[PDB]
Amino acid sequence: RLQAQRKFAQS
Amino acid sequence: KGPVCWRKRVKSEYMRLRQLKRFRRADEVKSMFSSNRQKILERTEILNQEWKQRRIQPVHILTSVSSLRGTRECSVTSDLDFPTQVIPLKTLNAVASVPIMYSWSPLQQNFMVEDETVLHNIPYMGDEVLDQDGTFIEELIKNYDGKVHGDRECGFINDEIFVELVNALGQYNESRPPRSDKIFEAISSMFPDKGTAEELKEKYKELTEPPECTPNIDGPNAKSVQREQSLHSFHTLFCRRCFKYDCFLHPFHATPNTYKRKNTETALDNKPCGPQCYQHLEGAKEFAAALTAERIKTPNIEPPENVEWSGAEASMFRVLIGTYYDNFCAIARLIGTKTCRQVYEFRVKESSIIAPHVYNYQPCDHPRQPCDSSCPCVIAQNFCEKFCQCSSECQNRFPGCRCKAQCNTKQCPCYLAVRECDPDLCLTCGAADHWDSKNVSCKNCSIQRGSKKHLLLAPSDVAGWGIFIKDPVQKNEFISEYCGEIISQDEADRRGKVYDKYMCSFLFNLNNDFVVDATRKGNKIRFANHSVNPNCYAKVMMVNGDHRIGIFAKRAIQTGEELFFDYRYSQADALKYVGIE
Amino acid sequence: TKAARMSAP
Amino acid sequence: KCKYSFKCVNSLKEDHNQPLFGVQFNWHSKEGDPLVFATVGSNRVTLYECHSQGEIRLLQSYVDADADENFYTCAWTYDSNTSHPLLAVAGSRGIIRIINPITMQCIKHYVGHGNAINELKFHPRDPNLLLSVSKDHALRLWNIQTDTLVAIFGGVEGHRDEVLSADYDLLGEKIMSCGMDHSLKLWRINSKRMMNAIKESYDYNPNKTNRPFISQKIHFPDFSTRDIHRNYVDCVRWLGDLILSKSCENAIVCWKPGKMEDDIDKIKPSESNVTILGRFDYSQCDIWYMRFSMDFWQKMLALGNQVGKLYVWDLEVEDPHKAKCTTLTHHKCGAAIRQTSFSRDSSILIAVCDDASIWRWDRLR
Amino acid sequence: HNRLYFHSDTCLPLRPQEMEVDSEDEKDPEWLREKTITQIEEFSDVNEGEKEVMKLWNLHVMKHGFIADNQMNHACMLFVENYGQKIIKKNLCRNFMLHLVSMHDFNLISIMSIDKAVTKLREMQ
Ligand SMILES: Nc1ncnc2c1ncn2[C@@H]1O[C@H](CSCC[C@H](N)C(=O)O)[C@@H](O)[C@H]1O
Ligand SMILES: [Zn+2]
Ligand SMILES: [Zn+2]
Ligand SMILES: [Zn+2]
Ligand SMILES: [Zn+2]
Ligand SMILES: [Zn+2]
Ligand SMILES: [Zn+2]
Ligand SMILES: [Zn+2]
Ligand SMILES: [Zn+2]
Repeated sequence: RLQAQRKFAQS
Repeated sequence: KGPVCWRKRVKSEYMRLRQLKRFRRADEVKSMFSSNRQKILERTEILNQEWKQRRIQPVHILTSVSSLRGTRECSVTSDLDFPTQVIPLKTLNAVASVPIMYSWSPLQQNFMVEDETVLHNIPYMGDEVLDQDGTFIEELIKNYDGKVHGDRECGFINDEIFVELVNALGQYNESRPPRSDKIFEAISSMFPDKGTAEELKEKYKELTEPPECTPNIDGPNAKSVQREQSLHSFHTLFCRRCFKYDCFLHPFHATPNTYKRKNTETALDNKPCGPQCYQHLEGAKEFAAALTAERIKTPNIEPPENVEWSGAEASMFRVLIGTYYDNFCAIARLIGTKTCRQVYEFRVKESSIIAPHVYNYQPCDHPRQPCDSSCPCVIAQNFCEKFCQCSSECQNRFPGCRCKAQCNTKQCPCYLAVRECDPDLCLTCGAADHWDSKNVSCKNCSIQRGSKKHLLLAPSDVAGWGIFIKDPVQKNEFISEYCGEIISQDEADRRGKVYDKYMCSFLFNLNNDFVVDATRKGNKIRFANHSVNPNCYAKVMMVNGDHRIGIFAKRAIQTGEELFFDYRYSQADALKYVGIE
Repeated sequence: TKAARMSAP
Repeated sequence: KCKYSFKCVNSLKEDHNQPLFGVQFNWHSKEGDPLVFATVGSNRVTLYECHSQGEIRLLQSYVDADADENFYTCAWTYDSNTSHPLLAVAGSRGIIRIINPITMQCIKHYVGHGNAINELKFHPRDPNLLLSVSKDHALRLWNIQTDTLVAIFGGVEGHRDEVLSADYDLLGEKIMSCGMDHSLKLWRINSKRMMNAIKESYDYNPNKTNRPFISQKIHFPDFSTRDIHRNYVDCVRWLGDLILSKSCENAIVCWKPGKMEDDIDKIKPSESNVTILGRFDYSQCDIWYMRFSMDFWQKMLALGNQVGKLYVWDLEVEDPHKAKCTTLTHHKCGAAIRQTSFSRDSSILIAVCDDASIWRWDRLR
Repeated sequence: HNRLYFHSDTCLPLRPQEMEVDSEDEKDPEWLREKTITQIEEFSDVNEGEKEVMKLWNLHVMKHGFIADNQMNHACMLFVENYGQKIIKKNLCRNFMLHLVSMHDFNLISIMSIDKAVTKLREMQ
């Protein structure tokens, strides 16, 4: 798949 | 043959092609890189020289006068073991913020938009949201059949590589299809954004590729052509309803009996042309009337003049006889470069050659039979209109109104049917009256004429942007049409999921078939807010074959008031804010 | 799935 | 082997701990003048001066009175009359503020945008022509001398979602832009319509006429494609006549409109083709809003990723690339690197991070 | 007064001297005009030719906002008064005649207006 890319890392 | 065996071979073929194209291109790109580096060098140099002429006195810092202890400070720490740096903080003051607005194109009339099957964007709302609840993105992709641009196992595709793949697919294959139908399914699976396979099939044909065409009559290549071929483009592309070619509002083509006309009138005897006319021996008017009488069923002793007929002239003649029907007098005047005698001669030569809930309205054309329970108009429960190719006296047509004046009351049959007047039927009230002074005796034609009031954009007292009326208006006066894109109910649902999540939608329901979406293109009235006690109301009127939304004053409205109307929701999605005072 | 839409009588 | 080598002489961290989304060296300063750079993060813009060796001197820091404001981007220019340097900052609130550091005051502000401004750029040849790109799906071109909005680059064929980046060409004749919609769109400004509009922006005076300035509205780009990348495009740069753009695809792609042979100035809007010349491979940059930069002579390319790793490439390399890139890592640099900036000479390479850290990298002796 | 208003195309505020809103009559969106030109040209399998005469007509009806059929006689007459000069420059005289024939087939114009129009067009030749 491909997902919505986010602006920041998880933590 | 295997369903996955085609894809597997397709994927491998695609990898092989991408390789050698790249191995070969490396030679060219290396040549292009040096060339580009040359352009970079020249242009960087030109910028650099311009920099040398400039003196900017940069790099200044200030501390004095000593800080008064009423200013906050900015501290920066260093790994280098140097002492930490502290500077007073200078405030940037008092800039008003404007309400949020995404850009939109303006419209005077609604715009038809095809459904988009694959969404090419995933809305970013969710980093602050932290994916919750993510089922929304998953269900959002459901609506596009799981198709997002670009979701695929493969990485890159372009037109040049795409053609080579189809060609390589064709040669891979026994022979010949010649061009294969099974394969467009195979690659459409590898590329959900490119699919459907038929769209790829059409796109392939687009790239591959002048018959059948009719060259320019006004051209170096004019050829002698039948009347239908010379007009094939105008007939097939023109819209009877709004009078343009390839219009933006009506998707369907000619009916096509609409371009056919009455053979009459009046088949009259007119003479002399004149004087070098088609006369006067037997068969001037007689052989002409005989031939058309002989052709309809289901002399000429003087020798004809010797002239040469160009492609354009013959094709134009064949066109003009279709519409003037043996009035060679008039044909020759319009052809211009020939005379009445010569037109007749050519007709004679030609004769002796041997041929080898509400539903959106659509016109009906069942030519000889009447508009009864099989007619799409009555099936749909809509009147036939001027656009219908049925009988002049069809019982299911809407007559106009005979009103004297404003016909803004139930006594006008137009107004009572929630239809605006017809400029072609309502010949007494003034809907047909003088166009330029657009304010007129008939007050049931504002939407057709775009007689909208002047609206002012300003931050709403209620929510975000709002819209305000400049000059006052009285009760039931027309304010403006609610224009926007026209889209199917399915497309509105997909756009709606994202609009609802975003918390704002410009969606407005038109009828069973279509919804008006003011989001991407629309008009100023789109900024009108919701209110349970509004000052404006909406009528979906039926206007010259089209459904159009009209925004009117529910009450007398004073200068500078903000306009609101009842959205007709359940609802708190999400207003929840009516009303101030 | 029923995206909110404006309506008229 | 590989070029070029740097070493981390200093690292400094701001007090708010909010991410620094932009860093820009002042390339306008005359040679022999110290190398200045600006950083934007949180609701403040801060100015620092580079001094030999490894010392970075904190020069100025300004804060927006609005606590909610958040700056995303900045760009340097000058006032050609008084010859001052000028710095522009824009961000989430969708407002452009102009700081004049010599006066250390905010002289101008422009609030015409509907939403956050993702990037700012200045015309190479015209210091008054500022290009602003926004989340409202529009690019705006301003004349900051006359305080006029020259043009809006949005409409029917405009971007469908947020515009994330844009870049002028070296000559200032054309713009390339990109955004969430996956599309890169070319906007020529050497056309008669645009050249005339700029000229009329200068002639405009509000004291002379009751009418407003009529801003040109361009609904149609001179080229557009979505065949390069497969997700949000967050950084696009002009490499001569070629385009450099990146996506959450782990590579900066060098491509051009048209077939291989097609000249960029002979490209018609209807053009279907793009040609990929080469890729710049990297890893672990999956988040969007990660920008790359180049030096003035465009010899080296720099991109920081989300795990605190910087990549530097040589733009004079023949053939892919492929190989090879010089990678520099530091054991205390672990946060995402939003943007990099070279000094006018290539000597210094600043990088700024999600954790308010700044990282100074110097070149070989 | 004062509520402060803003322009819709450009969200810049409206100074009190400008409103006075609006002396100008609305409207024909310019993008629509460019869309039609670019959309007609897009046609594979149409004359150059036919395209140019269609573009001129489309622009003409868009400019004046014709709603009714009775307007189409006056419309074909205006189209030579305004675009006739350009029709002669491009050697579009006979395609403009085909258009007049088409328009008559669609039952919009009287036949007396085909002649009356080519007469006026050739009267300015
Ligand atoms: N009365 C109200 N209270 C809260 N939000 C409203 C509202 N009326 C309209 N809106 C918002 O606007 C949308 C309709 S479009 C109306 C224009 C909008 N107020 C704007 O400033 O741009 C609704 O979906 C809702 O999000
Ligand atoms: Zn139509
Ligand atoms: Zn005659
Ligand atoms: Zn009927
Ligand atoms: Zn019928
Ligand atoms: Zn009917
Ligand atoms: Zn009526
Ligand atoms: Zn009536
Ligand atoms: Zn009426």
